[PDB]
Amino acid sequence: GVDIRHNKDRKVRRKEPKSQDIYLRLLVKLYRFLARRTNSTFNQVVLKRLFMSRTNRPPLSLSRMIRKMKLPGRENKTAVVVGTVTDDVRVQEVPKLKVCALRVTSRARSRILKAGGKILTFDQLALDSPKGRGTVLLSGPRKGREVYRHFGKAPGTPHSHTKPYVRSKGRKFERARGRRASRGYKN
Amino acid sequence: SAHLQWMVVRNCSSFLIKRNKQTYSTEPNNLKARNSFRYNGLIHRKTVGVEPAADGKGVVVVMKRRSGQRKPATSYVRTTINKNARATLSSIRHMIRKNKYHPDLRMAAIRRASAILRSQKPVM
Amino acid sequence: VSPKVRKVLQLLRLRQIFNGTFVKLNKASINMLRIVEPYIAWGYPNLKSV
Amino acid sequence: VRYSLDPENPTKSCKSRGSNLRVHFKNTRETAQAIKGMHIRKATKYLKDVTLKKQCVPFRRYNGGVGRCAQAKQWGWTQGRWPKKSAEFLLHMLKNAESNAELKGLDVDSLVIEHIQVNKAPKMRRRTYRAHGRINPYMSSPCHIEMILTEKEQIVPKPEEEVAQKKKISQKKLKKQKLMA
Amino acid sequence: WRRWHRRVNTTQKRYAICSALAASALPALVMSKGHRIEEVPELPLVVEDKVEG
RNA sequence: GGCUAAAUACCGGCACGAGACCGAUAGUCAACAAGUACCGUAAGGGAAAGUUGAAAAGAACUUUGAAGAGAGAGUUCAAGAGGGCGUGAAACCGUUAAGAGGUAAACGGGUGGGGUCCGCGCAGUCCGCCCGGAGGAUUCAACCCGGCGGCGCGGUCCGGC
Ligand SMILES: [Mg+2]
Ligand SMILES: [Mg+2]
Ligand SMILES: [Mg+2]
Ligand SMILES: [Mg+2]
Ligand SMILES: [Mg+2]
Ligand SMILES: [Mg+2]
Ligand SMILES: [Mg+2]
Ligand SMILES: [Mg+2]
Ligand SMILES: [Mg+2]
Ligand SMILES: [Mg+2]
Ligand SMILES: [Mg+2]
Ligand SMILES: [Mg+2]
Ligand SMILES: [Mg+2]
Ligand SMILES: [Mg+2]
Ligand SMILES: [Mg+2]
Ligand SMILES: [Mg+2]
Ligand SMILES: [Mg+2]
Ligand SMILES: [Mg+2]
Ligand SMILES: [Mg+2]
Ligand SMILES: [Mg+2]
Repeated sequence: GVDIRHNKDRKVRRKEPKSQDIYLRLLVKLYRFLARRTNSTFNQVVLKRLFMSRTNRPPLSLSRMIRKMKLPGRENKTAVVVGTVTDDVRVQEVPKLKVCALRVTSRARSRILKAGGKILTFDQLALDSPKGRGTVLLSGPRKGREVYRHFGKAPGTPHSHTKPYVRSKGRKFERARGRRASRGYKN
Repeated sequence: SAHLQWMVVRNCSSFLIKRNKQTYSTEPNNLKARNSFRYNGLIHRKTVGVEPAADGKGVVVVMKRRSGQRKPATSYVRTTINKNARATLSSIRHMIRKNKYHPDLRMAAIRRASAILRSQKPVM
Repeated sequence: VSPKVRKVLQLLRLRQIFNGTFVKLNKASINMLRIVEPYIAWGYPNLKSV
Repeated sequence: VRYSLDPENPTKSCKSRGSNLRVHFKNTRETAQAIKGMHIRKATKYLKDVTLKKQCVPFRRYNGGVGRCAQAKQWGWTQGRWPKKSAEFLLHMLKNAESNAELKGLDVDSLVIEHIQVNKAPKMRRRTYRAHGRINPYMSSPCHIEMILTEKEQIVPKPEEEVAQKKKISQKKLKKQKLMA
Repeated sequence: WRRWHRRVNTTQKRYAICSALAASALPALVMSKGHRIEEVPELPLVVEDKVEG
């Protein structure tokens, strides 16, 4: 007998996409090869994000892509997101962008192209940037989901700003006892 | 494309047989009856098929032409070879190597031709 | 195996019976070997042993 | 009509059987085992003695509670009884088998009981009244019986005192025969 | 009152009609569906409008 | 004080259509002389129960028996389907055959002996090339005519979409 624990032997991590999409799996075949046969860590990161689930691939808005592609030294670099590029109506002017994405919404496509930009697919990124050179890999906000408002210390604990689960919002819905000192206590 | 068409049929095809822990493919121009991307006889632009002649004499070597990829009626060119055993294999070897028409199917085509000709000998 | 012996035997890498390792001796290590005294046979190997 | 066995030489055998016969299966199974292998004249004589309590049928398997008798020592056994209905029912079947041999032209004086088998038949439902307003089963246990007789090389004539007897006439048979005619 | 019926989004239903039509113009997929189209002159097969009458 | 169609409801009734339903211990209690038989003074309670065969051709006739039952014979593709008869399981029973038997039987592992059957075994594989002996030919290469196919950075040919 060997003195060892086995509860952590199996690592919980995706080796492939749960999706049965045949176009996504053709891109995984592509980047499985590039990640294996090139020393480029960029390929490994993209291969990993192709396995990732829907909530681990948040959409990247147009306004946020412009901000991150406007930092100094990022001129003529292709912005890359393994996800969806959504349009942002709060933007007034779109610059000339070169972007690679899994999906670009219909209105984001017109605005990027109308500014003189180029929209790639990941099979076109490989031919243009086999090792990922001259790229800017970008991610959407992962905690930008309604669930993360409900996580943390339970709402009924001191200095807990977690959001409760209420069927309705209003004066009659979880506001008397425990939420104001006038009714029992507050914390 | 071939790769896209293989994602549709790799596990869903009227030509797919799964049985006895084995998988085969019954479509024409598959040289090994194998459910495989290489040996599939429908999804590639260029394919090689070896079949016996209508009479039990000789083999028919089928080659897919380049042009009519969406025209099944004129897509395949058939050639009947009814020579001696060693001469038949040479023609198949030349039809593949010299044309560089799927050189990866050269020995599979040659092995299938030797199996058809052998089956056409008198049964002892 | 008691918790303190179990940790010290894991640091020596002796997780199995009749496993062996070299241990360079000094105050820190000699006192570890004293905790695991019932669970180990040790001593000084000669050149032939190495 | 299928018998559990097949005769070795069908041209030298005769058959008899009956179904749903209202004789006890247990008593009749023991009786049949007694005459198995016997010559017909020996078997016929033996069963008549059982009727007269001069020879016993040894009860070997279904012997729970059965009593002891001196005549059971002839069989290397202690328990024996004299089932009269089993003997009479089997005598009738032997008479039928003997007639079937005649109809086939066999030598009735050489026949041996080669195969005999008693099978339980479907049971018949009556009832008995018990204490405290309870009713319980009162079942008959009938049986199917089948025998095969075969010619062998031993010859035993029919007893003289048995062949000298009158051919009994039955009026009730005549009445029905005349009505049918 | 088992829920026998299912709602499918219109965009996805139209997506499904588009994939079916795209896959109907490829000989390999139509052959792999069991159809004997080894001698049909072309795919897609378009015939004159007389046939409507 | 008053009337008022329509759009709405409908496990009763008359008449219909359908089903990713059940398939005779299921599905209605009820596939059948079922709200029947049967129980209860009554209010009430309430079953079991489908299938020979293509066609009754449903076994004439002979013979033993008082008869039930049998033996022959015959019908049928089959009664190895015989009127509660399609198939015909298990438990349980009879008989036949084989083996065995004083620590209830049964059981795991390891062998050994004997059977039943299988190899549709019993002078022992098949294949490539090469050497040699005997033969025999819709006879090889090389050239000529024609057809088809592949490729061409035809270093930069013409015409097409
Ligand atoms: Mg272990
Ligand atoms: Mg464990
Ligand atoms: Mg675990
Ligand atoms: Mg007792
Ligand atoms: Mg008593
Ligand atoms: Mg009473
Ligand atoms: Mg009114
Ligand atoms: Mg029933
Ligand atoms: Mg019912
Ligand atoms: Mg039943
Ligand atoms: Mg059933
Ligand atoms: Mg019933
Ligand atoms: Mg039935
Ligand atoms: Mg039959
Ligand atoms: Mg039948
Ligand atoms: Mg029928
Ligand atoms: Mg039945
Ligand atoms: Mg039956
Ligand atoms: Mg038995
Ligand atoms: Mg025995």
